Amino acid sequence: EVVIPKKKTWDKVAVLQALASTVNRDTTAVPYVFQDDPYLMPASSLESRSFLLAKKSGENVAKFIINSYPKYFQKDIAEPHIPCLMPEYFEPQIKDISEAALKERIELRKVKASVDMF
Amino acid sequence: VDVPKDLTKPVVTISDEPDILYKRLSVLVKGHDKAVLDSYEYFAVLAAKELGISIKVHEPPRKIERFTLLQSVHIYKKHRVQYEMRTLYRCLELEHLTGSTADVYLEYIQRNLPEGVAMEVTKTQLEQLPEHI
Amino acid sequence: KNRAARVRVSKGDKPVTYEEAHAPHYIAHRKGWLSLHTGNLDGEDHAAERTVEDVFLRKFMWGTFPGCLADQLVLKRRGNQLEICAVVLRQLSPHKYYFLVGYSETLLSYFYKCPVRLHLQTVPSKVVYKYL
Amino acid sequence: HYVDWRMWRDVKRRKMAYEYADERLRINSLRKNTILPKILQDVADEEIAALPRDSCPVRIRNRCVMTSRPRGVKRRWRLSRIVFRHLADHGQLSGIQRATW
Amino acid sequence: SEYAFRMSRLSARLFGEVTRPTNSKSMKVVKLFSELPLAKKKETYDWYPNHHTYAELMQTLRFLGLYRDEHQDFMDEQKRLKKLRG
Amino acid sequence: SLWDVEFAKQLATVNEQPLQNGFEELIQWTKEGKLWEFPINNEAGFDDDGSEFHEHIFLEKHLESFPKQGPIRHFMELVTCGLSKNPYLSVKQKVEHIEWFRNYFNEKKDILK
Amino acid sequence: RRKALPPRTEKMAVDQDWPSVYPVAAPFKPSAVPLPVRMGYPVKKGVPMAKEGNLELLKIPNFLHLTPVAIKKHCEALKDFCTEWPAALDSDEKCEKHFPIEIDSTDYVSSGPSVRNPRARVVVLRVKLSSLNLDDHAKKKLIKLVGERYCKTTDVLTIKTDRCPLRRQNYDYAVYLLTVLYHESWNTEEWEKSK
RNA sequence: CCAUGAGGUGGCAAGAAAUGGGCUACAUUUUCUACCCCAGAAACGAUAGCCCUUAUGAAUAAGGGUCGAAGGUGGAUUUAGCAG
Ligand SMILES: [Mg+2]
Ligand SMILES: [Mg+2]
Ligand SMILES: [Mg+2]
Ligand SMILES: [Mg+2]
Repeated sequence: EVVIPKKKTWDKVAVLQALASTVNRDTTAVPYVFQDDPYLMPASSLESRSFLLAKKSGENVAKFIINSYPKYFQKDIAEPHIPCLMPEYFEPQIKDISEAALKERIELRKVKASVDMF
Repeated sequence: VDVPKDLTKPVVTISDEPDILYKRLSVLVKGHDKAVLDSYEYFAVLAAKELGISIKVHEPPRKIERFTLLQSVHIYKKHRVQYEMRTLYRCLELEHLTGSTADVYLEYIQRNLPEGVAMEVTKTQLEQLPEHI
Repeated sequence: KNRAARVRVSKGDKPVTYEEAHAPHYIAHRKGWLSLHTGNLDGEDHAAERTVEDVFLRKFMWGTFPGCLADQLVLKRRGNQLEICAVVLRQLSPHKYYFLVGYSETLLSYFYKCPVRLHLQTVPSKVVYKYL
Repeated sequence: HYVDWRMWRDVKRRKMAYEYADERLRINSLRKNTILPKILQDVADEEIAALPRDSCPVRIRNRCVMTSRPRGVKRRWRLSRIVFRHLADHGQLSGIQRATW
Repeated sequence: SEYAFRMSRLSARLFGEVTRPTNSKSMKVVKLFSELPLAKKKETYDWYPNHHTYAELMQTLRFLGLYRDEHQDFMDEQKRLKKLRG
Repeated sequence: SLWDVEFAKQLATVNEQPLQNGFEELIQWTKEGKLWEFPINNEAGFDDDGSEFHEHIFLEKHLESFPKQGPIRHFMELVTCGLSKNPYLSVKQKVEHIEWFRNYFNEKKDILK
Repeated sequence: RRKALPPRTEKMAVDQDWPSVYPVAAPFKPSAVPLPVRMGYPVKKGVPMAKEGNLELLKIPNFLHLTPVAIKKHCEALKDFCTEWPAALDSDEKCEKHFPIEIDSTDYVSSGPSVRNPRARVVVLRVKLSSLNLDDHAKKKLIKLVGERYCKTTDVLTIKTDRCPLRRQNYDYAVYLLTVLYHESWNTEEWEKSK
């Protein structure tokens, strides 16, 4: 009478996994993390190590600035709210032994725990 | 020489529910560069051909909007400066197109956008009658 | 006589590049738009937000990479992802280059809550279009 | 750090109008309706009259963002004509051509 | 005709609108509470992102000493010159 | 559970290594969810707390504490009409509107004209 | 002090995996691109600017990635994933017979971080009453109720739905509206019998 | 730089008069009626004022009744114009 193809469900990453497996690794080319121009082209192991370590240090500097001044990036301009992009909050609340104890496992340190045991 | 042995394939599951039947996928691309539009349209039609579906194309007219500004700052009513925003249209219609084909093709093209283009999907799907009527 | 996005003709002993060499009535005829987006097209919106934000992008990046750039930038916004393209000089060290790249990219991602990427092309001396 | 004190006042007026936008609409409907009691209409009128200043959306002005120019500002772009011409000449924005037709 | 009047009544009952007749000052309420006010629409609430945020960010970043602000260097250099000259 | 999470994050740190492909970068962006989810329905999230068209439009169940002829009935019926016409103000905003109107004419109930 | 290595033009072989060296969208990177194509207003007794300092090639959109070979490869890869259309459905009359109730939504996509846009809520639907009503009294009643949502030239009744912000809310409201409309056209009243 | 800065209430924004740019008409190529062009009548002119209604606003504009005049192609002081 009528034939209908059945529906399927995919992961958002599965399509791009297919696209990536379609293509092999780039030949005669440094990793994608490194730039393409020849001057910035890291041409040795030690200097490349130092380079991506400087990049990671910039990442840590970004973390430091964001967690030091959260109010600047507090605006959620993007329509999809993302905690990965939201600023980070390791701020102890007001004196409250029960909520402070619940926040212990959230702050991930030891001075708060000493003070709470006290 | 470096050719991988086992290509990692994503997981796929054919759910028991039947796939939806789109009657017509009519996409409308608005651009500023007719050459970029032509390249994008060639890309799209080649992808549709290689995927094995019907295709058709036509170019709606160019739309322009202009507004006049005073050329100078303080007092000059005679000498104005003009501008024009030109938007160029291109249509592509696809018929006899399954829901999963729509999903895969739209994912492909939506990752293959260029920057200075807007893309308007109109999806037409048929369905049976309700039960309460 | 109109003065708009144009450099005065000098004795002919100062480099000038394509974009400021050409006039602002030659933009669509013999130039490309620096920013790439669809807010200007019909049906879109937030064009004011796009303009303000991309102006701020250009200002902040020009001033956080001072003394190395020698020309305007290229902004490329495909849906969500934002891409920047710059041309710079080989003045400072690649250490500083990569550090500032990562720092600024992280800052922009955190501020605009948006995926951002940026690329740079090094040149020993800024390419001149003509001597005007 | 707004451009100037007039922009400061305009932003304050906009904030007040927004944060009392709903109530103003409600009581304005309760006023401009006709079949309801005229005494209730007058109550709503005196309520609007007692509402604070800088709370109406009529006192604000569609000023420019960059140079704080009230006049010659496009509602879409929100920029004064002068700064619009600036950016169009510098080619900063996208997809705008000179109408040499 | 009463037939068309009751046809309109049924159509209104079906599609949501009021069946009973109504004046223009009464449809005022309908369209008012349908369309949001300009005061509430974000076109007025957010006319531009905060110069407060921007300038404070750039000021703190200069204090860190990364963004060589040409305009601010100009301003504070002439400030130094004026305070030197009295 | 806690130490299981500790060991899981340790394993994840051991696994994580720098990517080499823009496709891998896209996979990462979609992993954290910043990259849009194709197809763009413009409604990935913001479902209005599972509200429904009838909860939006039919305010008859919210309208119970007044007869069906009076002027308050007239006004509140027009209010419900306008609210149903307005899609974006959800059932929450509609019920707050109706609550404020209830409070208004019940605190001005001294008239009944 | 530091010196940059020479470009990849001489390094890249004649036989080369362009879809692999350009998998995704990326800049032109003339250092990596061996093609010497130039673009720019040629000066008197001169020529366009070289590809290195030619930032206008970057200004213009970029399509070096996704070569025809790349597109062939990716479509051959995704052929296994894409499904097939029912062979029984090969004509518009057959499709509208199998599934009379047509319904369509729509939405734009634009550059920017945010993605919502009000038009996302709009939907419309269509159905021809030639085969659905199966009667005359309720047909006359329905055509008297509806003012212009129909069009007899092409013989389809069309109705839109945007009263709800959600596409699924609009869909469900349209379905329930059609249901109640048919249920109310089924019956009649004395003032409707008197005409 | 207790101010020549900043904040909040009000009015200010009229014409004994001359002049400039635009609109109406100094008529019957005009005025009214249905259509925009094979008809029939009159032998016109208020975009000002008074009263009322309506649009949004918390607080000018459009419409309805009345008022039904000035007015009789100024010429070479000088404006725009070479075809759609
Ligand atoms: Mg001129
Ligand atoms: Mg106003
Ligand atoms: Mg003063
Ligand atoms: Mg008013």
